[PDB]
Amino acid sequence: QAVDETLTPWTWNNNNFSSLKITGENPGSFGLVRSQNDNLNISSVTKSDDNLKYLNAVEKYLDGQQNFAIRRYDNNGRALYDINLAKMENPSTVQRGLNGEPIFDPFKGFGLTGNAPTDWNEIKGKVPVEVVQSPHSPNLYFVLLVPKVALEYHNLNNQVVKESLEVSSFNPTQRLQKDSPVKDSSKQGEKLSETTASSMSSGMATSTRAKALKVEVERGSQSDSLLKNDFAKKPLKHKNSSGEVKLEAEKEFTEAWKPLLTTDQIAREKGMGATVVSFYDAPYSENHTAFGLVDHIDPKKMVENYPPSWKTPKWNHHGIWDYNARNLLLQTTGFFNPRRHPEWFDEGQAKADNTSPGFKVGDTDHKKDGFKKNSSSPIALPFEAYFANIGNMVAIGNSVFIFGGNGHATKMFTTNPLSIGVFRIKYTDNFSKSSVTGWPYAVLFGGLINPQTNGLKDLPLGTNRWFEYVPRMAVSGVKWVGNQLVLAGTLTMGDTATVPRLKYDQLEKHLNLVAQGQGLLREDLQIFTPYGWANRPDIPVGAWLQDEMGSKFGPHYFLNNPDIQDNVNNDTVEALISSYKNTDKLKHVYPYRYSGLYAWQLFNWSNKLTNTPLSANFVNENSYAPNSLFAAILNEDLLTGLSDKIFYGKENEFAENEADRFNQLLSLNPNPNTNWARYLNVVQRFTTGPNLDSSTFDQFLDFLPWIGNGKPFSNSPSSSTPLPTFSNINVGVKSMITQHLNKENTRWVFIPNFSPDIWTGAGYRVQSANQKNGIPFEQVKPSNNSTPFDPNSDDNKVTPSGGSSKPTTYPALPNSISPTSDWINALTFTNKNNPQRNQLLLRSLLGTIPVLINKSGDSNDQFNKDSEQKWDKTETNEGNLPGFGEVNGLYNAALLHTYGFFGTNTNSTDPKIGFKADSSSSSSSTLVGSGLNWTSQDVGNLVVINDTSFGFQLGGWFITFTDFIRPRTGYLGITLSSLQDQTIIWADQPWTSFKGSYLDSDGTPKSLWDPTALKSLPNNPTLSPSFQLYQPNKVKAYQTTNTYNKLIEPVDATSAATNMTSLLKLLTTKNIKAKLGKGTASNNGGGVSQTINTITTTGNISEGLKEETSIQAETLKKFFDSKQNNKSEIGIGDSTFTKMDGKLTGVVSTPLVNLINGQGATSDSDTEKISFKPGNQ
Amino acid sequence: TFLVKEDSKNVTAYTPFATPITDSKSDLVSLAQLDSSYQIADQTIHNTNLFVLFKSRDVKVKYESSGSNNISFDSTSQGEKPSYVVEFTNSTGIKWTMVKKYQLDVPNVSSDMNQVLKNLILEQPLTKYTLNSSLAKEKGKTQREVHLGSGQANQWTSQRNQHDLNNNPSPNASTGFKLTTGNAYRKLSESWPIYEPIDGTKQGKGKDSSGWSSTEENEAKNDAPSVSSGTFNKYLNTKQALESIGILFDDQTPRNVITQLYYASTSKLAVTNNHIVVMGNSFLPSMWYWVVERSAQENASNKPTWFANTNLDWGEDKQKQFVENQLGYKETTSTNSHNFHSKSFTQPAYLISGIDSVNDQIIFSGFKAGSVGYDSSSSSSSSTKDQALAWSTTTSLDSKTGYKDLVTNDTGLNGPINGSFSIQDTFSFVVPYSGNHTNNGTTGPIKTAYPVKKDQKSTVKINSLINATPLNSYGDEGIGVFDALGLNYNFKSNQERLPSRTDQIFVYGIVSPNELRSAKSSADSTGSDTKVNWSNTQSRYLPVPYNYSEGIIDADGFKRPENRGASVTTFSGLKSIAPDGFANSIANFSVGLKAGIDPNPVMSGKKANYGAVVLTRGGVVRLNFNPGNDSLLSTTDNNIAPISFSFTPFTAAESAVDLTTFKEVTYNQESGLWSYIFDSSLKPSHDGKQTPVTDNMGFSVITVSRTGIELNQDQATTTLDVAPSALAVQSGIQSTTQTLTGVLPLSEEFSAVIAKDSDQNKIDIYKNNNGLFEIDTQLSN
Amino acid sequence: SVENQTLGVRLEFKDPQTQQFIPVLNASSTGPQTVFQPFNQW
Amino acid sequence: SVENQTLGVRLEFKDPQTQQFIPVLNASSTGPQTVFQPFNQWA
Repeated sequence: QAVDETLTPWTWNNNNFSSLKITGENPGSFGLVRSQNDNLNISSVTKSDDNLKYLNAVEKYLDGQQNFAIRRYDNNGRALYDINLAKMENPSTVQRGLNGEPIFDPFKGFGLTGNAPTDWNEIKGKVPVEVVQSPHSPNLYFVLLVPKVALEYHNLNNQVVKESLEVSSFNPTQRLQKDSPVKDSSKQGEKLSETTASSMSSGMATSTRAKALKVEVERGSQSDSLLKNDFAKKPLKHKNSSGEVKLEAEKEFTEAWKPLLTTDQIAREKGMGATVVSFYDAPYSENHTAFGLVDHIDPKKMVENYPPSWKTPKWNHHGIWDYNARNLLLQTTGFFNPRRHPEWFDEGQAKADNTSPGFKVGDTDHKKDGFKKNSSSPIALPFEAYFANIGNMVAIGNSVFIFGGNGHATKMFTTNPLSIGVFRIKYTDNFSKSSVTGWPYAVLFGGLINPQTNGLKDLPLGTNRWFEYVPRMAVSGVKWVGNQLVLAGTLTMGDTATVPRLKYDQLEKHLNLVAQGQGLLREDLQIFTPYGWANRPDIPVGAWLQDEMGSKFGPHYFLNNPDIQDNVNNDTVEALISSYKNTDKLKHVYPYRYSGLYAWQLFNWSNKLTNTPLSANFVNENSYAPNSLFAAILNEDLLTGLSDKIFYGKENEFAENEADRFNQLLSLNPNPNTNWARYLNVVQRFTTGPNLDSSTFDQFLDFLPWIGNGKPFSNSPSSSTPLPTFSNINVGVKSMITQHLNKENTRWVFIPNFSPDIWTGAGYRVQSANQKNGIPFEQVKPSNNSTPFDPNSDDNKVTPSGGSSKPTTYPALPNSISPTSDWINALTFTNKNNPQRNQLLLRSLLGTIPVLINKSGDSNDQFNKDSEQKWDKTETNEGNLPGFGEVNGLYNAALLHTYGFFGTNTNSTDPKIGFKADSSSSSSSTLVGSGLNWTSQDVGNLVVINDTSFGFQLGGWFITFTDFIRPRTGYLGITLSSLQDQTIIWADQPWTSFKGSYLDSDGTPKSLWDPTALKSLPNNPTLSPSFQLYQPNKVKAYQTTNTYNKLIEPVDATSAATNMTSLLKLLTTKNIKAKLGKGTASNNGGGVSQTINTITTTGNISEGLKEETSIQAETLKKFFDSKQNNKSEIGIGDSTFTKMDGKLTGVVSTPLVNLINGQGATSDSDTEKISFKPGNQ
Repeated sequence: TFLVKEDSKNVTAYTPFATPITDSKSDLVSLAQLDSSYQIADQTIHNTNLFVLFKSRDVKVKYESSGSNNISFDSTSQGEKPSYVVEFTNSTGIKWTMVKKYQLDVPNVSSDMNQVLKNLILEQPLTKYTLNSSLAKEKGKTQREVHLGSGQANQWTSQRNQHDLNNNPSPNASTGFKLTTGNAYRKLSESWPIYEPIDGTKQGKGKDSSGWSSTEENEAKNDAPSVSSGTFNKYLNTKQALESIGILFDDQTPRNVITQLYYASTSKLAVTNNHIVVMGNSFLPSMWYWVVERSAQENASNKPTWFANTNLDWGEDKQKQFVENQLGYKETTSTNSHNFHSKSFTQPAYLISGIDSVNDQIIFSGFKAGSVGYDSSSSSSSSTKDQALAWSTTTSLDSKTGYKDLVTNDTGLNGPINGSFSIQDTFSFVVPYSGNHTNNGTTGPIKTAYPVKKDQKSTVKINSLINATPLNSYGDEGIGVFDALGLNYNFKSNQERLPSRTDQIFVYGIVSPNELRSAKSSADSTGSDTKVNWSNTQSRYLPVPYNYSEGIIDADGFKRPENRGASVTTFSGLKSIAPDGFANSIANFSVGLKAGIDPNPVMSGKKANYGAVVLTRGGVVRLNFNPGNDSLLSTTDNNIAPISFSFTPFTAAESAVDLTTFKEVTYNQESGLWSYIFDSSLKPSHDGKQTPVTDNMGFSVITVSRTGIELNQDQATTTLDVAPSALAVQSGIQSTTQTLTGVLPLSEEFSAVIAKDSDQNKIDIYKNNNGLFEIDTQLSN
Repeated sequence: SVENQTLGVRLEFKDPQTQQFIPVLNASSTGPQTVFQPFNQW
Repeated sequence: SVENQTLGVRLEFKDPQTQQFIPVLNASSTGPQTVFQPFNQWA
């Protein structure tokens, strides 16, 4: 029980807990304490023996090798006693009264039963990682215990703890299935039949264009077959390229990744899970410590509470048509396929295919597919996923909740373990009785609506009755910010990168988008490869062969192009949409030419937030890693009120067949004997970053710098002068939007100024220099011989009654289709979107946005700034805008220049790495990283600054939330302070140095860094935390004039990597670092980083916001440009550093003092002259 | 001890241990010295005494267009059964004894009021079974058809100046809806039919009472017979539904409009330290209300105050003009061109959410029942003959953002302007321009005008009408639907929903004892119609959820091509998928206004906080008040919407609840929680297709809680910039089998449910976890 | 305890830096807690 | 208990034979002891 000097403080990597500020009657601190002994080798423990007999063998070894405790400190930070469970000889529980209230005297201490707590032998050797205190019950605390194994996870043998990806020539495409599907000659009756005639029923307009396709579905009578089932029709089959090219987890996963322990294993092996022990503590008493209840955090309590749709995640509510479309397109099926997220599956990558989806698929008779059958692939909660959900306790009333940590305990370079839900231990009868449960965040966040945020809108955070959106977090913490309970950190959104669908015949030329949909490329960012997209991602396989040749430009199914999109004219709508009337047993595929770019695609088929809860008709997939910042105010009394078990109804299940699925409703009345709807509105409000939307946000992204450089994305301070990466203001040319599309009712509608001028941005299209307001139909898409598209052709015309036969296309079109296009007037031509902006914020802070590369720094393959990069000739190939391959939402050249890939921004001697839009021969490019290894899971301690503000360490930045609790008009609501240590910024494992962040007595949050604690990588390509398997890009030679008038055309890139040796070498982070002059430590010290000095008026951007004279985006760009040299005024700056001697391990924080490593404890000068009168006198 | 209403006249008290007090079942109708035709309408507790509202099923009221005393009870056939408010007290067990008895006499009528009433016409009440297509009426004449005539196209540009529609870009803008078809419109002396058309654009006789009684009623009776053998292809029989919303009958035939107006107008009760206030129900409009001074003599006649005399604050001066300019035409020139706007009256009827009292203040809320003029010419003749003159008043796309600028926008102030406009790659039904604004630049100011030709100014008769829904224009067109579902959004960088200021208007406010005394003086004024002024009121555009209709999935500026299609643009086209016990998905409903004092402490020296909640189609609304002034909560910035109103969407669980079965709203002072009790036994016995109902058993209870940062909590919260909200959540108390008697809120931690499954009573004790219930089977005694 | 005539107290001081009450840790050798027993110390 | 608002009592009577104050045994059918509490008899 006595303080053991050999045990010093420490911080657990998953929750960043080091010590608890104890308040009330007996204040002080409860901090973690451990033996810092070396001479430990896990190698001795030999691997036949399965994962579990081996782990207990490691446990028994570690038990006699490591010592852990939670020592209590007084208010002055002086230690008092130890509490070491392993050294506890004959422990005791509290003597409870007649009402369960423990017997206690302030002086004598607590009454002891003499009997040891429950399951003591299994918890005896567990490591305490967190301590929380009761809000209303005095002397009541709770410890979070984990097994010693959980701490030594990465030090276990490589045969047992594996990577989810591959280790003579290197080719990134070898593990990818790229061979596009083909026409099935046998299944030619499985083609969707054109209708005979439209319906008139008070309509009038007519067209010569091909009639709509009909999709009929009839039930009839047969237990296992439907009368009609046209969504099951599939006139295509996989390619036979020396075998059937499909997803086979057996062929493709030889040494398949599987978790350390299965869900069942952890729940039955009580020493291998996490435990919560309630205990009693009164330091200035004889019996100071006593134990209470020991509760095991059972994973099955969470799994039993998962929505029913999670038992079958290789399927979704669209049923068989979407399974078929995605399957053939060599994509993952469902909403959470194990090939993308193996961390939540007990049999890991063994199940990483589209086979056995829980519903009959690929039957010899198509009208048999869609019917419910047997599955064995449900979302579960194994070892890695489980311990990531361990950390961040909160005591609210008679309950203790665990919201989980960042997942750094079990996180590998190619794996993303995160917290799926919240655990609750509800205590009863004066804490003598306890009940354990778990609730998934998917349910808890079901009530999200756009009105709850002051920042970006229509973010992919929506869901439905089947809980398809599976939010998972990298939790910072859960703390009371004044009155408001706040849960912060980063969050996994719905998928946006694979929302567009490729035309069956384009797979080979769009390798990155295929990779992404196949779980090979774990990237969450939208890549700009749009030529091969299908006009609509919801077109069934039956409609794909309608225009095989492509001469009639397939009205129902064609290559997406917003130029050949139709009018919204009443007659265009009458003739081509309203004419065809859907029934009870029939739906139509309209001859109407729909098409739009990234904004448009996402507007119709992403899980965007609405004004109503559970209103997402489409939830594509779920992101790999957390790709959004997140802070949300919770409903504390709903968390404490809600029942343990949650009951779902038949409404939360997928339809048993396609007849029942056919006339489904997005919302259904819950069963009276269910309670799942009660859990939806726990989030009251939420923030994903600064309080900005659309184009206004882009301006802020330019204003922030890149940690690796300190140089902004704007490149603004000194026509052949560099241009910004995320903004269009003063980039390109000024186009008059009154001259686009219908050219009517536009002047005061979008801009509140007379002049309807809008900056085109980089990579624009103009008729000529003189003609910059609208481009006439002279970027008219032609198709392969007898090529040109014909407006004024019989089909492309609508004749109303009276015979004025007019064409349906637009006379002029917007002046840009680049990855930067931002049209307020045309959503169909906008590429820049809110989901990308959210990801682009987090990524730029981590400094991990990839750049598109043509030329490495090597000899006979260099990129020269002069004569090769023309900033004035942005309209042409001279500007070097790829238009294919790069990150959507930015200007690839502007990013390379910022990254100092070319230029003097990173290396004095130009590294000559870059991209050249070739007018000579076919281009061959690859996306590469920055050289930085920051991860979106690099989320530290939640630090409450004041009653209205909070913040945490995110990568190399300390982010502060100024305007969330109580928002102020005109402020951005965020502060950013960057770390100064170049060795940490450029480290291979940069977050291994982070040792916790705390709020200081002076009122500023500070963070501990120990660069000596930096872990080195264990290792043709070498795996690092930011390593991504980017696929090659091959495009035709770029035009010299009128370059970007059309969507950039790719070519087959399946045999292209063989000539990219130099480029492919830059996929490994260490090889980028070397070229940038960051090769090796060329240094540091271990101390404490303090935030930027902030005043109440810091962040006041009100002057830059609003106005009609210049649009809000234009006024903020001029404002940020007038504040480039005083960024501290906006709240963007560098953190100050104080050097600290020795090795930083943790901090001991009391309500009076914060002592690093618990050093510097004093008597306190104020109360030295105050004492008691001795009892004798 | 808690009181329970056993039936329509008996009341039984229970101890806090959920046990009934023996010899406590009291017959208050008998006690109040009232006959068998009376039943208890509403009950409330003030100054420890029970105040009860009673209304007779046997009431008969007549309207005589001629004479001084026009609105009167029918003495002759024992129909002189006015409504009463009685004060009862415990003289001890429980032994009730009558203290005071107040009678609610019919309203007094002036010479000016009676000129509107003479030709006032009223829409047949909306039912549980009323469809979007029943409500739909055939579109009226377009602007250029009224002022210019037929075949006067591309002559608009040159002729619009003379008709004072200078620079008006909408010749094709609708002027209203035709009254020759659709839902019945009846005089106060006339009676409403039990039939409702399935398609109002085709079936129905509108205001033509004569054409219905002579030929159409007989077709209706043949198609839709009562109990079925019927075809039901043209009409719906809603006798059972009408009866369930309080419609009084002479066997099969309903009593005249005036009788229905009276019976429904005496539905809700509020009590203060000096006054007793009586208002109507949520089902049909209320043209008046009662203010009874508690000091009134034993046999004195307590008269109601007209809503047409109660001037409310609509938020802004422009907001009030919008409602008034559409009430009618204001230039008699004729002689009998009497409507509300001309006779200088205000909004004449409201669909009342409810009424309550906190700290001697009265709180009311409700939707404004649509009211417009209409032509009655009867012949060449006027172009607007047999048609209502209503239009869309939705803010223009080019308008300045910020609440104040959106609602004060001059778009559709004097006449119609909205339609269908093609914008870039999408469209809108709202006019893109206002003021000097055009697509070319500036062309001179845009003018609007009342749809009456100036040549036919004298030979035109514009009288008054009142609708049964918060919808002013029912004309079967695009804009009608976007105004009803809230689908009009601007296109500027910062999106905003463009509000209407005549259609789906939610009115709410707090009334002082002096504001109530003013109201009393206006009721007792003889000769001139005396005007009242309620200062602490506000209005807000509250539409139905768009997702209650099939075909609409989001609310943004950009509109998909399929959304310009007739099937999802007109009323008759639109299909409902609303689960809240209503066949329509176009008209909004509100009910259960209840206010309460916040149990959570406030900063020292500051008065305790109190707010109100009310249920609307799609969510819960919270009304925020400043206790230090007993006014509606407000903030400095005009760009932000009045902080006195907050709305929070429902989930599928709360949306599932049939809003027409609302029984009682309660509030727990110690919890700060509202219990909304829905009794399924309040369902009509038959559909509109006379098919027997099979879900009129059981109950449901919704809990409503405060959310957000509340006023005067600390130094920072002395002022607010965000409206504190509410949260509706299905409590967990529900049944499909048992028939509910009442719910006892036994404690903060416990609740008791009294019900019968098979005659015998059963006391169910539920465990309460801060608004969330789970049944305790152990607590069975 | 009224019968035993014993008083158990804890000394607290108002801190200037953090404007709240903190216990005087050095009040007795053991801590801020002390008893006032009338020779019922056995 | 002031917080719980519970009162535990024992009924007593003065016996004529013996001047002593004897407890009323039939007072609650379980004995002379009884409790007075609101709804928290839910124990």
